Amino acid sequence: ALRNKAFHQLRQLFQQHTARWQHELPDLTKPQYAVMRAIADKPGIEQVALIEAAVSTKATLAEMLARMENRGLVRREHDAADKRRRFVWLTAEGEKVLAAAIPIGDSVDEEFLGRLSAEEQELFMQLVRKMMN
Amino acid sequence: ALRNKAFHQLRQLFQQHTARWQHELPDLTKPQYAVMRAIADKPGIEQVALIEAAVSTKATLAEMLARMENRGLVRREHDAADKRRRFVWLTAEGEKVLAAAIPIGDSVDEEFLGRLSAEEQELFMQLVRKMMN
Repeated sequence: ALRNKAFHQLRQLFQQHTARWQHELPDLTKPQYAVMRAIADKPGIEQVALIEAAVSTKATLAEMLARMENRGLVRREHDAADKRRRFVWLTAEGEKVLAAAIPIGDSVDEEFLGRLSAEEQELFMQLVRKMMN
Repeated sequence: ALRNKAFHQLRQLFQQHTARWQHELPDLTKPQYAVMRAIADKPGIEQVALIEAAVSTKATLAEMLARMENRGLVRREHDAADKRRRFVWLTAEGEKVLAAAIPIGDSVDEEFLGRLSAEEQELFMQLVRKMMN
């Protein structure tokens, strides 16, 4: 049975959280939200540096930022030397969207993390880290 | 930092496993592979019943099975009463593709699960289950 595979059950949890995220924030996906968190944490960050926050490829991040910039969420400036390298900022409207979404995303995470104690949450984090490093 | 969010790090692990899965099996995604496992486990299963294995909506499963059936992987039969309700079987070619992919997917899972002991793997499974039930 697929219920006995750890990574199948992982996709069940990931899609349950994504479905709840899409219901509460239909206009801000998790990769879009995480990218905005990184821009607000480091204004003027290099566009390529947002790959880690996006957990995506260069093309997916380029398409994501182009749509975000078209929706008035982010603004970008090019390098005078290499006009392909870009620096990303949050627009004033983008900071309002991000500020309103942070408690919504936290409560969506709390719907699942709340079923775990503090020790179980930190232990879930350590298990996921060991599987990647 | 996003590295301190449990569900962001969960997406990092899920995309790392997906990227490795796409490199080893570029023509069989995880939702396609899991659906084929369910069909081989229950030949003639109802199409709607494959939603749990697909971890998707009805439209995503309908599009997935239509592409799979077009590629000669599955075959379908309709209900004489309600021709929209369908039963799914694996074609002879589909069983060859599934048999060859099972050890490939297992080794992809082992690339990450191998970093954990047996107790840590079962404990990762229990933590994910408690977050959903």
